Amino acid sequence: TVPVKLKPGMDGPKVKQWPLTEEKIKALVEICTEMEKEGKISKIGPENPYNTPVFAIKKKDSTKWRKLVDFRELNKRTQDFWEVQLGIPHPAGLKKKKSVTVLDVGDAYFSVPLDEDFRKYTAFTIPSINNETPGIRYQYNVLPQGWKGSPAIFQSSMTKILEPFKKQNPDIVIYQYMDDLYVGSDLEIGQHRTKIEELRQHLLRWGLTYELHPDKWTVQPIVLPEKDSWTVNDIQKLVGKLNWASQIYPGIKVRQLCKLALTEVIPLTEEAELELAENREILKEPVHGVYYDPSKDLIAEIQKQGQGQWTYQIYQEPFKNLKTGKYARMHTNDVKQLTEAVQKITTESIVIWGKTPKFKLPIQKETWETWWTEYWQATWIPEWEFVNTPPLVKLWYQ
Amino acid sequence: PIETVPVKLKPGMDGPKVKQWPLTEEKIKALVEICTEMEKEGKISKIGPENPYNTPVFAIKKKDKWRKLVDFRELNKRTQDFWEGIPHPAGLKKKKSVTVLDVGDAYFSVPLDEDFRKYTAFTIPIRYQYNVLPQGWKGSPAIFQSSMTKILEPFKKQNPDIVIYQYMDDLYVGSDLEIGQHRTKIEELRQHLLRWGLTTPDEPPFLWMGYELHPDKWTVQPIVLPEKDSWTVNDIQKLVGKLNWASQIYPGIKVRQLCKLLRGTKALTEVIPLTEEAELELAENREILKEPVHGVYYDPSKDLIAEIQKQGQGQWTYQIYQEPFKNLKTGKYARMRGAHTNDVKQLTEAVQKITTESIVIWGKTPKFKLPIQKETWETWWTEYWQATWIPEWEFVNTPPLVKLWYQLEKEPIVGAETFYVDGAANRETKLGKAGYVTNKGRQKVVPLTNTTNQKTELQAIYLALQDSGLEVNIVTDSQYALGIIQAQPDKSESELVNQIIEQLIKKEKVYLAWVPAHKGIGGNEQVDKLVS
Repeated sequence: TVPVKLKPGMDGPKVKQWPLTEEKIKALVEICTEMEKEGKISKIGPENPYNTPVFAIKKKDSTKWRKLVDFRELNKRTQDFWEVQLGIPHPAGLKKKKSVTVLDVGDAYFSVPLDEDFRKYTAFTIPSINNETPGIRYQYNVLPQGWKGSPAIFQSSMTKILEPFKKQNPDIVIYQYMDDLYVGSDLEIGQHRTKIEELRQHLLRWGLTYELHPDKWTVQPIVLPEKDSWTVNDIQKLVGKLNWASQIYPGIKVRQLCKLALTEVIPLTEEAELELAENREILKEPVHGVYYDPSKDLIAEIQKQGQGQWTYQIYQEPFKNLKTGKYARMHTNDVKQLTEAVQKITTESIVIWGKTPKFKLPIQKETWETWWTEYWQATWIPEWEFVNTPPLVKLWYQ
Repeated sequence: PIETVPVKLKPGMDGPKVKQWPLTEEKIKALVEICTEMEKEGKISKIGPENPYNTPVFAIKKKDKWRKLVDFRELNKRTQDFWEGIPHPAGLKKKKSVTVLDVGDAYFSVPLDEDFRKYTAFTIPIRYQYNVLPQGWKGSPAIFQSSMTKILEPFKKQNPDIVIYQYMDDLYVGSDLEIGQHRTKIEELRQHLLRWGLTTPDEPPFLWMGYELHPDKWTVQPIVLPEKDSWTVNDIQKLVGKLNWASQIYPGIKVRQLCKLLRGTKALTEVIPLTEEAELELAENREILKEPVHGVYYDPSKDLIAEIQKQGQGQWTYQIYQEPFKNLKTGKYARMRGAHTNDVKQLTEAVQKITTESIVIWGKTPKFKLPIQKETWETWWTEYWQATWIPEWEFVNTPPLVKLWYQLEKEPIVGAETFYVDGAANRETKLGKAGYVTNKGRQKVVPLTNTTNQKTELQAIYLALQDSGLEVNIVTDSQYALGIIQAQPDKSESELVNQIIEQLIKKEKVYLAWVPAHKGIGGNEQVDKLVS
């Protein structure tokens, strides 16, 4: 074992658990008791005041629940223990692969136990309906899944197992995150899927255990209407949109356009025509003067388009965005759409810059806290803050 | 013979120590009499004089005769934190045989940490020491509950059929077995309880956690307080707890001021003054608290069916049931922001609250019977900017109903007198004026008091809306006014906003658009010179 530490003057997380559904608790009891039967967790009394929430989910179509522990507070508190071990360099080639397959490797941590003095911090309670029984509180004896240090301890151990693989097929890029293994290969999908099987066999041989396509990923530009005969309202709306665009693309001039009924058309003036066309060309080009500063976290802002479509902006500072894209799925449920959208944003973010950004969700916090776990299939959990202001950005983007 | 749960202090603390304000001999005799028998019971031991701490003891009649009490107010400030909802009557399944057993002061049966006993001395102005849980330590309930769980686990294991609850001193045991059988099984339970040193002292009604259990119904024993011109302070520290507990049973209880008046105060010699305002609030709260609740036992084989009704202006109902005319639980909901809202959004928030409460109580989300028409809900959910969901539900027809009063058009209207508005405000003397500019040029600038920028932006729209016909177009340079208006609200603290709402109700085709500020767009230039 190796020591585990906290940022000085930081206490263990004390975050109360939100209520759970009857089937969820019924299955969670089975999972947790089976775990204790195999020595994975040990029950505790009231001397441990810490607690982190739990919720059992279903990752895939397989009919078997699996539990998640929101270690957002524990990861934040134990952020210092990451600085002792940095994964340098992060693979920049995954961004270019033709196929990246995500293989769950959470089960690896079950064999490497934790440093004892930190066991107390990983505690959770599986609450009972109507608060009849007080609630069985356990502690993690083996390493957690979502804990920041969970792969940090296993990094050296695992990379030993990967040594043959990186030895014999360099073009594969294998990169890991809190629970997941991303394997990339810019090959034909036929043999990409072939080496996926061999990697699975290699992993299980030494005791461990939609498709994702970065190349097809594209940056959606912003377009401007060009109706054959616009009317006075159209120019007003177009100007109102464009003057916002200067905060992104500085090379924008509209002084001709604003040169000025709204039942009729107003034919555009020629100098306005040329200037506007020049601006249209400028807008339809790759964003400029933007890069990544790894010293600051990343912000993901989602805005709803209200017809079974969504748009998002991924930025590190305001008015300067790294990745822009839309999420669409054609009358269905609504919370499911954000949850799928949040998951797809975070998968892309993990691939491209290797960390989950902070979300600014378009939903009341009360609403999210009830039905976010119903439709989440992912081991990780991103930090989110809630937005209660409708801007013009939603109309601006699409 | 029962394992002691380890307990430690909060870090960087070496208390407690408070000089007990010396008592008098008549009561001291009572303290001695209690102490001798308490010791011979192996409960409290006369420590060695090397222990340096002390805490006060008072004598209470236990009625409104010199019952022992030790004030652990300063002791609680150093204890390590421990894990600390309430079981609602609505969540008790039917059980044809029911009994409620009370533990005979079981806190005097679960040992306290022998290593922590140094911090709970007991002087009679003869230092003593607790070895079992204190009778008033806020840390005691947690360890008591834990010990009860650990001792009950085997008996529960060997009997899966029975269901056993325990909150403070009651052991709600229920089973479907016959009474002739159930008494024998409960006798087994009592003997097993005695095995671990617990003592059990020694009927259509049953009093369980303050809920009166009945053959097919449940109710709350009416909860009332002692009344006096001035109340004993320590009892006030009790009555706050009783009111707190009643808050879960019956809403509309706030004692925050009463709690502050206690918390600031730390003495008993002076007769503690009580405010008239908070006292009257307590009295009026109690008057409302005179209401007998009801309900019936939940049967999981039948689905919950809730229903919300719109009383008026931010008052709703929370009727929950599984059969007609048998309320499982009834509640009411009111506005939370109190500033800007709309009825459909209020309905969504009410559904959210009901779902949260239902998952808490029974665990399965219900089938709401909302009143709103489906077309209206679909339109609002497809057009509103944020994300909202309602679980499976059906409309129910009632004379009052919820609808969006008005809509803001999505296409500027042919012939409609497009009306331009603008607004600005100053700071030294609130010298900002408002008005509107129109296609034909009609306008009016009427001086305004308490001129505020957001206020002015609002005022610009209303000035034009008052002198506008049916079909209107309004171009505003405020994103804020547009945002407030286009949220389709129905209640706001502003009679200005409400006046706009009542005005816009009359209009038939109203269309709003926005412009950038401090730019020449061929409109407001007529009164661009308004302020500068």
